[PDB]
Amino acid sequence: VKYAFKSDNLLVGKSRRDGVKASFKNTYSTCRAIKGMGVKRAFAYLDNVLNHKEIVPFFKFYKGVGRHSQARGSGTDKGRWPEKSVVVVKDILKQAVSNAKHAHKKEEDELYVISYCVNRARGRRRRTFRAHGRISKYESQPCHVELIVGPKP
Amino acid sequence: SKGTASFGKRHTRIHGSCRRCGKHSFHLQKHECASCGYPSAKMRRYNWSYKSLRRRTQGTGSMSHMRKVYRAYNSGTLKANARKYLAK
Amino acid sequence: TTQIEKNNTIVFIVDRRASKPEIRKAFETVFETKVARVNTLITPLGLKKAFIRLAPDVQAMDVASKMGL
Amino acid sequence: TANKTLSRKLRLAKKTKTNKNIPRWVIAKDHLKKTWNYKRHHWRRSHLKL
Amino acid sequence: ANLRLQKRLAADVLKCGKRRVRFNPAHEKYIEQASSREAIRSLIESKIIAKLDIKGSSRGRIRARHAAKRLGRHSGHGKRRGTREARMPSKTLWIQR
RNA sequence: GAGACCACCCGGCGCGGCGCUCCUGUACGGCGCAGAGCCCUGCGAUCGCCUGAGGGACGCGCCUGCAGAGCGCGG
RNA sequence: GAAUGGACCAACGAGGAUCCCACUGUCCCGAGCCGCGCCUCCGCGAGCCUCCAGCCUCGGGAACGGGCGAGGGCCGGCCAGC
RNA sequence: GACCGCAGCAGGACUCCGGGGUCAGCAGCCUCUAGCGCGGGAGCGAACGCGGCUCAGGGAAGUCGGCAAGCCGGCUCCGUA
RNA sequence: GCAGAGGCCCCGGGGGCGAAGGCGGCGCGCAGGCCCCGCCGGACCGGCCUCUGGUGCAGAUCUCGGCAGCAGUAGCCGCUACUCCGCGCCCCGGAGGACUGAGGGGGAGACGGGUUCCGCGGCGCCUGCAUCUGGCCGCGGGUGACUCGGGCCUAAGCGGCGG
RNA sequence: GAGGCCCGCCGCGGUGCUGACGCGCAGAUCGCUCGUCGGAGCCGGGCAUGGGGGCGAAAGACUCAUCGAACCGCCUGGUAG
RNA sequence: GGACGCCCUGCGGCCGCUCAAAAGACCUGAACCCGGCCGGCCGCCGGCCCGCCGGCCCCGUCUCGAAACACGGACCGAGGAG
Repeated sequence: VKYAFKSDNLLVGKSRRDGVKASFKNTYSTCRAIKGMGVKRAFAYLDNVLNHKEIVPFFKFYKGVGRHSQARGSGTDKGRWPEKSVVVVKDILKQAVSNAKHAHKKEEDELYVISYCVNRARGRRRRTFRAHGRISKYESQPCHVELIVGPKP
Repeated sequence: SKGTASFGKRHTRIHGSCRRCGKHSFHLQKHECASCGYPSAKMRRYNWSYKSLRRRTQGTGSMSHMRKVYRAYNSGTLKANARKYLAK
Repeated sequence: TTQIEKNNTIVFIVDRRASKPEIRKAFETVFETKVARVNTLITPLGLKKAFIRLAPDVQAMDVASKMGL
Repeated sequence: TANKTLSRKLRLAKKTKTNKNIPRWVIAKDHLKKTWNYKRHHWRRSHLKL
Repeated sequence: ANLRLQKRLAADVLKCGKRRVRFNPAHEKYIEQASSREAIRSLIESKIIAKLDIKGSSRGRIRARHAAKRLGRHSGHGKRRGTREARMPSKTLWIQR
């Protein structure tokens, strides 16, 4: 059982990726901001963060993240534009958008993102080298992105 | 310059492969094997290390001849022995 | 194979123990040919490789053809 | 090192030919499940004869 | 399209350093297909592969100041940064005399 | 005019021109019977004139040119 | 206090003192200006520590409390400094 | 540029060949040949740091102490207790 | 209460008509603890009597394994440096602008490493950002001597000798 | 043209800054500033000296990140009011 | 040891398939820790409909005496001593 969301006859399109090589913290925020958006609006919004026109609000992991003007509306002064995460979240959304529309024969407007669970995953552990004969670590933080488009909220 | 610089002036081969024991234990300057004991006829066995003795001894190799002759003693090597003792 | 055509040389892996003269007699007796000089390198992987330049009268291309090289 | 010894060269040579991966057909024949040699060395980290 | 292997071969053929070697950018394909000293040599005849000159520094300013120095133009006590004995050893003049 | 980020204050901005004013100190080049002298009409560090010149500007005044006020997001 | 060496200083000395001429932000008394870090972004990403919890005043207490008695303050969430 | 220090460790590794100009110089400073663009980039131009400059008038009054910085300097010629 | 041993479990104890184990919820017991239910799980497990012990853990700067907050934080500040265009990656080609500056970030050897060299293909790792790059990975190859060096001879030294 | 002469490059040392760094570039590095630089000089290879022993222009220094007695195994799961 | 079809520039995703089961790189899969969705405003003990009143210092340990500005203790699992 890999998929957290239980549809129980909700006519949804679900696409996921496992151990995507991005930061868990940055991807989590991109998915949370996307939640509730129209599928088309989400595509435009994610293109805008890549173009720096719109910011991704950092509602959870915000310490050390800079306040910007673009995040004034979202209710959090803090925000960041995560480019690598945006590519992955758009790609995962694209597979869900196609899968719901092919499987449930639903027009793109009806589909809206409804669920966003992202779980931290096991990562590589490259060693770092420090002073006084110390060997440290540069462990990665991959995540399992699961994004589900759906009929209505 | 006690550590790194001192380790950087190392480019020599104190130890070399042993003739008898094939290990990097043969001192090139002293001409003796740290583990093998070569050029001594007797081999270096010290009961201070149980583990060192276990790392190289009988049973740590093919034991070719001994195995073949031990097997024969549970077969016809003993009959050959009896024939020799009596006449030939 | 280009060497067989312009240097008259067939390159053969031979036993490491074999000396230059021994490979001269062996190549001559096994391939029924006349040899001029054998240069030998021990491959980094411990194999003696021989470069036998055949005597001018014989052509290596024919000798190679008999072997199949 | 360019001035090496045949006896030293011979022992170093075996190491070069021995540092090889498990033949894929061997993995299939014995059903290995552990396809990594673990006795494979690398010139950057491993010090042979040390 | 790494043309590095072609560049290294071209340097030995031309008998010059890789920096001097220049390639006609138009013939990218025929250089990519090149893979041998001989193939590069055919390209050298077509003039697609060429070397530049050593572009050594000019000596014109130097050979003008040297000529003016023969007229005693740039020799003065401010110009001298070394002792007379260094500039003219006294042993040298006595041995000559 | 305000600033680490933000916020603040202001907005069809700005770009680059033109005048004004200012900074430095008389632009390249051309001209001379300048020029110590040397030597052939050649050479020459320099000096005077065209020149308080030219070059520069983030301050002002103006448009003379391009432009410039999101059915972008939210209520 | 006299080869447990005494006295003695030419010449030396990254040796230890004192003063003068010179010189200077050492200072009066600080000011402006470069580069690079910092800060913000993109991509990477540890260490160390960690009973819990992290506002004060006084009192009592292993006599110097974050917690205990009595007051007096305090949405919560962060940044740059310190 | 691969050795040795746990590293793709401003760490340490012995030789050989050594151009031009300014110079007393194999010094410093630029260059020919030859190599080459190094554990990444963008912005902003806060404090504070880290290196670097300058500072009116005074000048060590600063400090445990002139620490640090500044002065001086090349060459020629006088003049040297 | 644990884990084994000897017995018993009135037609011969409980089990694929679901064992042990795990997760939540009752019930009983002063409590140590027990029991049952639902769900997962997938083959073993007990109650009483007698016997045995390597028999119950909040600590020991405990051992080992996992992993949190700090924290998207500290940091990636040596070697003057890149730019445009090509299809363009930090690779490559042209064009610029630099740099190491002949006690070289040059070209070579002794040593030490031991194939790293080369060509072709690729990126799964590694290249502490990236990569289409590479010293990385797969495959296939590569070190030719009468004159150079070893060998040779002796040096400091070291062994060997009737004993 | 003499000198265990002087200045000074590389080298060889390491004085200050009490500088940088101090979870370091680094279990000793880096920057200037230095001491020396024909000598009692420096450097590479071979060799010799071995643990209460060596070696020491002496500092109980040095003997492989250990030294007022190395390191590895063992006695040893030494003993502790 | 993964039929097919759907798409995807492609990756990969999606369905499903095989099998009793995905058991899918592996039996069971606890604690710590974390992400979604939902539900509250919250340490313990007592009374009550349940967020209000009342009471509560951090254990272990030496110690005459510890909440101590004494010491050990981030967290959890397994092992751990008459």
